[PDB]
Amino acid sequence: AKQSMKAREVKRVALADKYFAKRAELKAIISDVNASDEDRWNAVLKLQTLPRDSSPSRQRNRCRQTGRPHGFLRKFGLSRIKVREAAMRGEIPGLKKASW
Amino acid sequence: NQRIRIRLKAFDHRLIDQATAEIVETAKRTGAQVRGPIPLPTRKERFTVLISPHVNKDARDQYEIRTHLRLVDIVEPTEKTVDALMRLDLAAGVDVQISL
Amino acid sequence: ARIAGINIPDHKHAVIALTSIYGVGKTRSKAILAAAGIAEDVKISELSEGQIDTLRDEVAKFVVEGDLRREISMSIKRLMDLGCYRGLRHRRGLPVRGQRTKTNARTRKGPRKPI
Amino acid sequence: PRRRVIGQRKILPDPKFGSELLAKFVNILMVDGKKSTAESIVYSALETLAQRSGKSELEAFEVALENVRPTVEVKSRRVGGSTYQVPVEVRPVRRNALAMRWIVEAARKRGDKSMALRLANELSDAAENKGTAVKKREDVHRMAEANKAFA
Amino acid sequence: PRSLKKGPFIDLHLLKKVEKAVESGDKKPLRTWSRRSTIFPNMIGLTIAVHNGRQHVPVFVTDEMVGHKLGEFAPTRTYRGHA
Amino acid sequence: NQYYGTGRRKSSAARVFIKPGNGKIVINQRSLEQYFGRETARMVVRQPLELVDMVEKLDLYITVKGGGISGQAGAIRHGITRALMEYDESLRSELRKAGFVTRDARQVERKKVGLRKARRRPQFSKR
Amino acid sequence: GQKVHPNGIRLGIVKPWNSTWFANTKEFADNLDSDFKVRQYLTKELAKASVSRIVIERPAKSIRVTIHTARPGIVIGKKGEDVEKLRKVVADIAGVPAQINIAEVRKPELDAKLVADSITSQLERRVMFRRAMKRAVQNAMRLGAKGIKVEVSGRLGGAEIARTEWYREGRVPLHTLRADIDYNTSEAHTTYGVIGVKVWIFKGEILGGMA
Amino acid sequence: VSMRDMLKAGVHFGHQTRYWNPKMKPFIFGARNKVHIINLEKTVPMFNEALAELNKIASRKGKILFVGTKRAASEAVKDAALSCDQFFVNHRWLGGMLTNWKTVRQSIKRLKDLETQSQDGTFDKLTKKEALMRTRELEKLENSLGGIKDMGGLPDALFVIDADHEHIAIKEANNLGIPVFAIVDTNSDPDGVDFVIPGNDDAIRAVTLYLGAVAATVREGRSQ
RNA sequence: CCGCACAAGCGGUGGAGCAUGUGGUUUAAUUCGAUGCAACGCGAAGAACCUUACCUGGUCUUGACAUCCACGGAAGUUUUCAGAGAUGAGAAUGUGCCUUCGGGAACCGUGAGACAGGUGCUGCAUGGCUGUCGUCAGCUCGUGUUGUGAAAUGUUGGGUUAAGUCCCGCAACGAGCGCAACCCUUAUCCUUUGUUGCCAGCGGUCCGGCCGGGAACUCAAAGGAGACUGCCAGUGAUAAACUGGAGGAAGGUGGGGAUGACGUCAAGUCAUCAUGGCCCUUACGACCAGGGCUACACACGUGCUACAAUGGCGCAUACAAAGAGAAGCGACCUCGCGAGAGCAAGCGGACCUCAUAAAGUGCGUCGUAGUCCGGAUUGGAGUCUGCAACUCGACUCCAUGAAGUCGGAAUCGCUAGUAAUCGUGGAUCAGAAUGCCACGGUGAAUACGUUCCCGG
Ligand SMILES: [Mg+2]
Ligand SMILES: [Mg+2]
Ligand SMILES: [Mg+2]
Ligand SMILES: [Mg+2]
Ligand SMILES: [Mg+2]
Ligand SMILES: [Mg+2]
Ligand SMILES: [Mg+2]
Ligand SMILES: [Mg+2]
Ligand SMILES: [Mg+2]
Ligand SMILES: [Mg+2]
Ligand SMILES: [Mg+2]
Ligand SMILES: [Mg+2]
Ligand SMILES: [Mg+2]
Ligand SMILES: [Mg+2]
Ligand SMILES: [Mg+2]
Ligand SMILES: [Mg+2]
Ligand SMILES: [Mg+2]
Ligand SMILES: [Mg+2]
Ligand SMILES: [Mg+2]
Ligand SMILES: [Mg+2]
Ligand SMILES: [Mg+2]
Ligand SMILES: [Mg+2]
Ligand SMILES: [Mg+2]
Ligand SMILES: [Mg+2]
Ligand SMILES: [Mg+2]
Ligand SMILES: [Mg+2]
Ligand SMILES: [Mg+2]
Ligand SMILES: [Mg+2]
Ligand SMILES: [Mg+2]
Ligand SMILES: [Mg+2]
Ligand SMILES: [Mg+2]
Ligand SMILES: [Mg+2]
Ligand SMILES: [Mg+2]
Ligand SMILES: [Mg+2]
Ligand SMILES: [Mg+2]
Ligand SMILES: [Mg+2]
Ligand SMILES: [Mg+2]
Ligand SMILES: [Mg+2]
Ligand SMILES: [Mg+2]
Ligand SMILES: [Mg+2]
Ligand SMILES: [Mg+2]
Ligand SMILES: [Mg+2]
Ligand SMILES: [Mg+2]
Ligand SMILES: [Mg+2]
Ligand SMILES: [Mg+2]
Ligand SMILES: [Mg+2]
Ligand SMILES: [Mg+2]
Ligand SMILES: [Mg+2]
Ligand SMILES: [Mg+2]
Ligand SMILES: [Mg+2]
Ligand SMILES: [Mg+2]
Ligand SMILES: [Zn+2]
Repeated sequence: AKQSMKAREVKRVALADKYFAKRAELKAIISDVNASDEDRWNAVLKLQTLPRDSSPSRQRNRCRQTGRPHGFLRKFGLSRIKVREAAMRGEIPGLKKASW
Repeated sequence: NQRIRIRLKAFDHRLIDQATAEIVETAKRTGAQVRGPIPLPTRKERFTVLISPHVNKDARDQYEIRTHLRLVDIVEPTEKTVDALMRLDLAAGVDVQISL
Repeated sequence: ARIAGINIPDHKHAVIALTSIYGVGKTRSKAILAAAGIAEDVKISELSEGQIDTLRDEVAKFVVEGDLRREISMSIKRLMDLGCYRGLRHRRGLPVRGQRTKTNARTRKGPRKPI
Repeated sequence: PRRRVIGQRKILPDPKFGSELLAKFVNILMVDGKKSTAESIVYSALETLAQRSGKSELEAFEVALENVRPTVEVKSRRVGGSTYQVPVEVRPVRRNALAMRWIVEAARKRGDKSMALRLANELSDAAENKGTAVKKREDVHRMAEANKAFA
Repeated sequence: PRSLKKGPFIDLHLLKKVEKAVESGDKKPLRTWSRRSTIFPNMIGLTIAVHNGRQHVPVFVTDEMVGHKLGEFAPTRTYRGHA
Repeated sequence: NQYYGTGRRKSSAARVFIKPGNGKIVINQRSLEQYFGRETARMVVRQPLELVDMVEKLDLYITVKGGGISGQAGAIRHGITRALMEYDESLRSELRKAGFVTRDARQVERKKVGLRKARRRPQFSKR
Repeated sequence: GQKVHPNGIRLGIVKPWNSTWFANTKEFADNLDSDFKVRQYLTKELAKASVSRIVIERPAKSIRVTIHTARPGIVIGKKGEDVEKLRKVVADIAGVPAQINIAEVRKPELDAKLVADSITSQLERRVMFRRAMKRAVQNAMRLGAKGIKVEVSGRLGGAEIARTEWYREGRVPLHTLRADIDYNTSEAHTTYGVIGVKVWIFKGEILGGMA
Repeated sequence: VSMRDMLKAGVHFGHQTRYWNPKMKPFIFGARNKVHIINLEKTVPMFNEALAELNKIASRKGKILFVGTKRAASEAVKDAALSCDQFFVNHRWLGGMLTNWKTVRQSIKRLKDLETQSQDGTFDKLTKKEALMRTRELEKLENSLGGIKDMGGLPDALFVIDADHEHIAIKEANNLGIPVFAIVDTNSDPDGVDFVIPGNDDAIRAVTLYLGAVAATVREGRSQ
């Protein structure tokens, strides 16, 4: 992927770290079963002012070696292509062709 | 109390077997009685990825990681045995959890 | 008998016969019978007029038949003249809940028309 | 089957009457792998024929079988590059198979608001040689007799 | 449908724009991109230019439109028919 | 005085313990009519004792795990066969000739890539 | 058609892994990235040190890198300086205490990675490919390889139409899993693009499997 | 061998007058019952001359190849070589065995490797099916090359039974200059045999008499 | 002469509704690619934003990402205003490191260039990777021989095999790559170890393997044993082999996988990556908001649900396997008709959770009807995830109750635990499966044959 895409990914994964606690407590206030309506309303209005990139659901798992956004595997952090070419080289511990 | 329970995980059974063998050997030469390694069910984590970089999907391969478990219970540990264990560095491929 | 209007329930089991009436479904029918105290499997025949009258009075709780049809027509018209997107798709006779129209939209577009 | 001819797979005898014939029958009207669903229809439609249609259910099965069995069947085979409807003889076991396969197809069109009722009705009617099932056998025979010119 | 617990959603900038408008009664179209905001009762009688992605459609707000999203009254796709 | 046999069918394991007695059968702490709703399963379970003509001379304590009721009935039949031939040891020819020591190894075939099911293939799109 | 990667299909049969550590899902992708970066840096450093392979064994509190190389004096250096230097920087990227071990491929003419890089280094000095292939093959066969297969793929000699040319001596049974097939792939970025080089070397069948 | 010794064995017997070769006229006594009769008077000096050359070759460490592929006579040809410690071909002759010595040497090496491997071990390491398959391959090689496993190099002399049947062998020998000693029936072409013995070859008893005399003469040469 | 190629069978597709992909058309854009078999539930193992490459508009110019230098400041941290946001303007703090007191480091800002950047073109410049013929049985070579020689022989012939498998024959003898075997898994047994798994014999049981205990059995997972035409009979050329039989859990490569020869298609991919060349560089690079990839007269492919009594509905009650889980799976309990909510145990897991399998069986009902079949579509009202469900999510509840009464020509899959049918799980993933990948339950019919079609 383009270098700018990887830069976007690292920026998003860093911005979602310096806002995790504030976002957590704001979301706690909003979805509180018993809370003041005005306090819940202000939590809702404050949750928007944070950078939109600070929400963990805007990150996209990209392959670490290339940045491929499709075919990613969490167990390895690599797309289906790099997983295979590392596996065949014996680079992934324990991985091995399967038959049964 | 006086009871140790160690669990060994590996990706190769030919390594975990010798790990267990030497651990019970050490625990035995101090006179502690141990349950010989209990083979717990091995986990087979299966992945299936597309060999073709583009267009083909029917063509794909299947990899597998088999993690092997062993359990060793030491029922009456002499306090020399507890430290005599930690003087055992197992092969890099093995993971040890020691509960008491 | 005319429990909810001109339409008449069949002589079959009461729960099914009540469903035949517009605005009444199998759930509503079970609720109507429970309030009346009538069982679900008794037929409309073998049922006394007082019983059928309490059936009518329980049916009167819900909006059924014409008073409901008019209500659903008005709900549709509200959207249609409100100018909202869903009203637009109502007026063009296309799926209004986001289904695809590249294909499989026949129950709203109707039969296929060649070129 | 081009090099070695395996032939039909062997089947276990019917559990209730220890008869392969009836076992093949339940296998031939079983739908979607529903063995018990089919044999619960079979055994009822045979019990009903036991008490009223005849004296014995298992023997009534045969008296309906040979009452619908065909003998000469046109198996269209081009001998030398011409469409020839050559008539050939059916083997005994394939004869029983064709017979039961036709009787189940007859019971399917019966209706009668049940499945046991249909099977009983048509198995009887065929045992008397007056069933929707026997007509297909005599039509096989009609088509065999028409095409005698190719022997 | 947004949860009743959460309550109706509205973009903060649009809320403040609408307050500042309904205060002085500018009655001037509000150039907004917030198609995802709900129409609140205090927006009745305003004209809001909602972005359709190429331009700003002037939606004049009535009370029937309360409880609806701004984006619902602005069409995004253009279909004049195949023929 | 207790004879044991293990029987496996279609991923079902059945431990069978046979002893001289009334002829009662108990499968997983339940009678034969309670455990198997079908009748074909019942006659499968009873086939060996029928064949060897020892139906009232043995009490059967059976437990079975895995598979389905039809598969379990086959596993119980294989276990009973083994326990019988471990009891008398001359019944082996009679049981084998009846095919009860077959231990049929048919098992479910795995699904394969590019196939909807093993030996099943997507439609060819007319060409 | 296409062949299975001959090293990958023998993993755990006769070939061992290049990485030997256990990790759960939380640390697995991290460890893979760290191994990747370690290998990348070590290749970029010892390109001229004729490294053959890099195996990586991670104890719970540390990392250990073994470097199978052909000229150990170059990489160990004068008084073990550069190697020690290496340790520092790999301990920097693995973010964990490190340790470097050096192993010598006594016969560089029988290790597929070194043969491949030799051929590509010659192809980048404009040695004609047929000479490189033939002399690699016979140098391997001299030293007791049961069989060797070399294959150069690409615009050979700069020709506009690319073509693959291979050459095999002796016996290279690829379908036998019992066999000890050492296979590695290299590539030369010549003035006209990439030329691929694959090389299989058969050292005889292994009995007793891994042992 | 004396003329009486041959005649009782039937050495004079031959093929039918219908089936003879032109160059054999000098060696043919005549015909009886449409059967060619071989003249023992011609045969006895030529057989003695062949024995004298074979004894001389044997005395100087001569390796002798007894050759015969007759189904019935194959065991006798093998036995004669075994008695005098020599090499033989009793199974069907392989084309270019002498000319393609290298390929035959590779086959001999493969036979030696398989037998050595079975004695050494590793059959247990091989799968039981593989070990049985290796034994079958060893047996097939042992039947085909058992006689010449220990020949080491190209032989110094050849003894051939029914030279017409084994014509490829004699063509090879002449191409190599290796001398040919052969029992030549009337139907054979005698050009390829440098020391030609005209006599029956079909009868096992006649072949045994020639083989026994040659084996004893070779043994006398070894004893010196 | 072989192959689900046909025949013999069983079930489909083609008709209906919907899901999905493609063409076409439309559009500001509907991003790019894949196109007879061998593209069309394909790249994509998961487009609301992000992804995102596309369009509209707003913005930047050594730059979002790298090194180099110079200048100025620790870095970081808290809040205000303007703006859709990008950004712009501001307000609230430091002193850790050696300090040869010079300064350098971590970082941030700024200026100038060398450069960065490109999912820009070419897969007819390429590497790598893949499809396909085809898991078809072939493709070759050394030496010998034959021929004036191109070449041939081996590799053909007789048989026989799944097989260039094997034997005999034969100027061929051998070998290499294939074939088979070595690998995984499945079926039987034995040895070893017994918890979190097991409960036969026992003691009590709150009747729960629960608790003393037991190591037998199931099971777990490591090491072994076993099948080889080995044994017998017949056929066959005293051959290979074939047919049958015994024994045996297994019988004739037992079942299934992995494994894809030399090559073919200038096949696919420059958009994973890498890469020769060309091209852009205050723009074809970069940032942001909103829209689009989801359009809709239509055509095609692949699927799902059906059209029903072998069934629908209600009630009661059985029997699985394989998996996943730490920002995770989340019990019990309470609240809610329900999706769910609250509270909160346990579990990095043979322990805890996901998680009750469903077809099945028993009882009752329905009575062949556009129905108590079917569930499309639409209305009203909700729950959850998420900054955010208008375009454009899933799900629940109430109501609505289309087409459909088994589908023309034509065409597809399948030879056994297979087809058919029934559920369960996983990857991707905040959420979003009728796809894909896997798992078990129930469980067939038929194969006379090799004339024809199809490919070798
Ligand atoms: Mg790049
Ligand atoms: Mg996402
Ligand atoms: Mg687990
Ligand atoms: Mg409803
Ligand atoms: Mg949708
Ligand atoms: Mg709604
Ligand atoms: Mg299945
Ligand atoms: Mg057909
Ligand atoms: Mg259509
Ligand atoms: Mg259709
Ligand atoms: Mg288009
Ligand atoms: Mg497209
Ligand atoms: Mg597909
Ligand atoms: Mg612009
Ligand atoms: Mg503002
Ligand atoms: Mg400075
Ligand atoms: Mg600057
Ligand atoms: Mg550049
Ligand atoms: Mg190409
Ligand atoms: Mg193209
Ligand atoms: Mg094959
Ligand atoms: Mg052939
Ligand atoms: Mg050929
Ligand atoms: Mg040739
Ligand atoms: Mg042949
Ligand atoms: Mg071969
Ligand atoms: Mg030949
Ligand atoms: Mg007790
Ligand atoms: Mg034990
Ligand atoms: Mg084992
Ligand atoms: Mg075998
Ligand atoms: Mg014979
Ligand atoms: Mg038998
Ligand atoms: Mg047999
Ligand atoms: Mg096998
Ligand atoms: Mg193979
Ligand atoms: Mg492949
Ligand atoms: Mg092309
Ligand atoms: Mg392109
Ligand atoms: Mg641009
Ligand atoms: Mg955007
Ligand atoms: Mg799309
Ligand atoms: Mg219904
Ligand atoms: Mg999951
Ligand atoms: Mg409740
Ligand atoms: Mg679940
Ligand atoms: Mg039921
Ligand atoms: Mg109609
Ligand atoms: Mg399914
Ligand atoms: Mg998800
Ligand atoms: Mg043809
Ligand atoms: Zn002769």
